[PDB]
Amino acid sequence: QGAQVDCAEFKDPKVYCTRESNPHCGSNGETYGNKCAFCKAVMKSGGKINLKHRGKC
Repeated sequence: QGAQVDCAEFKDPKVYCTRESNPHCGSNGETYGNKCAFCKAVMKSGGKINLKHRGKC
């Protein structure tokens, strides 16, 4: 595979949260707005809640 899009990995930070970071379908049933917001949610959930589609699902 050679790695995937991991969340915590860009928490240096130097990446602005909650405005501009591209839309994406998260594996549950929702088109998440920013990557930070998706990441913040990923932390809670359960276990492995990766993205798949860009934009709408």
